[PDB]
Amino acid sequence: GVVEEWLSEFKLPNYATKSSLVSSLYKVIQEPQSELLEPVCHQLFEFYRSGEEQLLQFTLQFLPELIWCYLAVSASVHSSGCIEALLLGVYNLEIVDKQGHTKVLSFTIPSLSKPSVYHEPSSIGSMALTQHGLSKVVYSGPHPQREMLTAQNRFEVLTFLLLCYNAALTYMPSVSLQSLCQICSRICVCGYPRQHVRKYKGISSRIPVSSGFMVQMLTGIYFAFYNGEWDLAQKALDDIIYRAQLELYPEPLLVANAIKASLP
Amino acid sequence: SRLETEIERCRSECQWERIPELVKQLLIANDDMAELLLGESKLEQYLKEHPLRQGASPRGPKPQLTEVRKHLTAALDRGNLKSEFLQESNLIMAKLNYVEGDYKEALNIYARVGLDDLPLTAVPPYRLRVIAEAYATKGLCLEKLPDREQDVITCYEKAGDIALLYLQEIERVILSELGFFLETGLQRAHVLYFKNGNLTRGVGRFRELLRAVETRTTQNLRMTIARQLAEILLRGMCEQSYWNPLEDPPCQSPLNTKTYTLTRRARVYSGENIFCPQENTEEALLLLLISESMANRDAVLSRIPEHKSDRLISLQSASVVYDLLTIALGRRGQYEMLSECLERAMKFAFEEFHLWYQFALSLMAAGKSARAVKVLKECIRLKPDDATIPLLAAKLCMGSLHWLEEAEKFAKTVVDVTSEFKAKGYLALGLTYSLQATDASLRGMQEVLQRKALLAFQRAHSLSPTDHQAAFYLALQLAISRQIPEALGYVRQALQLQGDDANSLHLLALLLSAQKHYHDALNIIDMALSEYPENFILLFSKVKLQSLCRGPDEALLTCKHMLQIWKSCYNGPLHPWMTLAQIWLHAAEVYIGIGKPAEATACTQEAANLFPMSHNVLYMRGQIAELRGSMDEARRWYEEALAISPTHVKSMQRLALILHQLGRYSLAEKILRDAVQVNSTAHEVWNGLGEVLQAQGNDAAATECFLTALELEASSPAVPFTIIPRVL
Repeated sequence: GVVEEWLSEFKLPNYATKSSLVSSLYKVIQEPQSELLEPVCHQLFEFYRSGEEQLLQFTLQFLPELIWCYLAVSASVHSSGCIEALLLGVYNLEIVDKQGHTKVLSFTIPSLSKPSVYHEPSSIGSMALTQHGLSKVVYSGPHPQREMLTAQNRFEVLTFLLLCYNAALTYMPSVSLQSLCQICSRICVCGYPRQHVRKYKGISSRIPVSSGFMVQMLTGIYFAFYNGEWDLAQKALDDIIYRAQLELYPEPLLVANAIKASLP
Repeated sequence: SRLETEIERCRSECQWERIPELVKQLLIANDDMAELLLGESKLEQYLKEHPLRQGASPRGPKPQLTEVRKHLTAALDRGNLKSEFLQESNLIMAKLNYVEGDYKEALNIYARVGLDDLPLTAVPPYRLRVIAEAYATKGLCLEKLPDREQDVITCYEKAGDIALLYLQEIERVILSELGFFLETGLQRAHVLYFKNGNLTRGVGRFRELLRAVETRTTQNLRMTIARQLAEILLRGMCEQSYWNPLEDPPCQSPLNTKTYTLTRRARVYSGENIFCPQENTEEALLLLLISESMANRDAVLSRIPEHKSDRLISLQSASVVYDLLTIALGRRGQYEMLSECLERAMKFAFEEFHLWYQFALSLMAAGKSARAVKVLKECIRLKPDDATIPLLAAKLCMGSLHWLEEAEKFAKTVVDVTSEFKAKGYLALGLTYSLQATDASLRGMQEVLQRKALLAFQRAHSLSPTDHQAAFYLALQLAISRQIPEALGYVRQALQLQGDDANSLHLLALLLSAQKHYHDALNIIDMALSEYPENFILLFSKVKLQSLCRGPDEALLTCKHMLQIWKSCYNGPLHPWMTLAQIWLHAAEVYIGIGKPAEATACTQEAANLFPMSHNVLYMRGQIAELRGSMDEARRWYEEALAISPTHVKSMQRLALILHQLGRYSLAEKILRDAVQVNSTAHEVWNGLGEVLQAQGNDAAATECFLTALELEASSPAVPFTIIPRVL
């Protein structure tokens, strides 16, 4: 293994740069049936440990692999059960480790009754004069931590680790949308008669992903349409429409259908 | 002098119907103004007749352009004008060169005249119009031949800023109609920028064209640019790749350096009362709220007497808008506001299905259930080809609304219409029949509906081999049917599908508490709580199973543990009040299980504080009145509960048992018969009635009632099987 030599040689921002580890990942760590992916992932935790955005934003790009293999094998053949706490540690370092406080995401709604950077409400008639203006709403917060990943908040944690990708869209590479949207394309219809048409191989189990996970994965597909990945994102979002129709989640079929009526 | 102020008043307003009258007046002095005014009146008159088209051929020879050639070569020939009017005559000359198809000499003119040394402050409007169209025409002359990108920056960015200056200018004058070159200079810049991959200056030019104050003729342009910018805000950009419109773009970005800075720009919004969106979603929300207002301004509302092709674009554009709103308020989970937005969108759809349906899902995701059922009725009226619509209506009718009759009708309309949906059709029809079975009065009707739901659940179980809800709710309806090992088989099929479920493991443990496998079921609750700790109902199952094979101490430990979990998860909504009351009453059941009336009196008093007229609380109060040896008080509270819910069973059991004690055998007979009519599947009803029959002597039906109670006791769980919810 070339990456084995890499781990043998490594173990201060100049150490960031690297395309040799991705190709040697293609020729060494294409197979997930090796249990030495665990500590190097912790080494990927080291690249996540510091505040350097570079090591994060192009060494974070292989975790959906271990989500599908490690988590599809684990959360259903042997399995260790450790990197759920590594991803959970990433969750803790996302909700807490900015300065030492928990993260409370909250925007404020605009208004047509308010002067703003783009318009004026004063010279216009009595339509938009009068509604809760200049008021704030909360959309993600507050959110406590978790010690070890269990099945109550496995998809809450997965949900906000996906919300980490809801803030770092443009910095992604195309391969991230490739594997991320193929694996996220197969997680949704995995235990249904739709994967029979998709013929996506793997375990034939229905994964109980939740509604928020589907919304904040629809934002990701919606970023995947507009980087050349057209047909994969199209069939993926169609699968989300099907899963939302059988599962009767309103808002993912709401959003995804709004995508279906928003493509040329 | 003053004649130049009146004619200047006509030229600043761009009035092209009086100019031949003005040169008909203008007098004695020999000038060259008439050739420029009439020639520009004939070029602008030709634009008022035949405007220029995009992707046009090199024109010529045209007699009207030969006239303009006479005017321009005459004004340039004599030279009885100012130098800047000869400059603009060279600009219309080079414009003639662009229309006719001249390439090199046009660029020779635009390199010679010079517009950037011509000032921008205190400039008359027609000068800004001719010179601005010379910016656009100049860039076109730069582009029709093979850093030229910097020239696009120059002529097109200056064309944009000074064009906005002309539009705010003319609105400034008229308060004191769109052209081709305005569209060329405004659109061509950013369009080429996204052709180049110049994302940063694309967003920059968008925010430049948007931070300008609204011109009444740019409202189309502002709406379209708010649409496109909203698109790129939602499909290419994140919050880390975001910068405020008051701020600077980065230099090394995945999505160039400014060269110049003009002497004058348009009116840019700023001040202290402005709002600056600090992330891309807020700015998209502003762009699309503006686009929603302008979408109603541009709406025809399908008047359609004879007006269709000028309507469908007004509909499709708004569709793009509200789809973007759906993504915007969707990824942020703000669905009540989404329902208000689409509710503002509903002025369009007369038969247009997509708007009704997205509106319906919008009402559904935001907890609005009744209106959602109405809208789904209208969506059935529009498109009967979809089962998802009456399926969702059936979901909301059997949910919090509890419209079982309606749920039956919608389910029938599903059955009238692959197997993965019709399986849900018989599933919703079956859950509907089961919920109707619970809420019926007679025994026979209840058994009819039970057999109906049992049949429908068999149908949905056949139609789908990979459905944990067909197998599971089939096992649950069979569990209400008291046939235990079969329901256990289907539960083994459910956990065979998914072994990490709350209700499936819960039904496994309850059935194992029905076959009296105590530590087995308690271990199932141990695993099910080891993976689902904060689940309340599994904790109640732990309470009851610990009451079976553990005793009262560990049960009280679990009860206070659930006090820790309720105080943990909550401080609010209604049902946590009831869950707490469940904790107090289960603990009180433990203290009764020991035989300690005061502690249970405290527990049921703390529950009584929550819901004073709850029949379960009155029932526990009656049990305590049984513990303190007051049969009259217990009778009183047991009649307290039977006016709250006359269909409650246990109060009739212990009440009529008191009546069996107090000798009034008639009332015990009656009330036990009515308790048979409400629910004949509760064994202690048959114990009490059987002992009234033993108090009457009719030992045949007496031993039949005791055998009834024995068999029902053989089919009895720890917690009643209706505790696992019947929800799609």
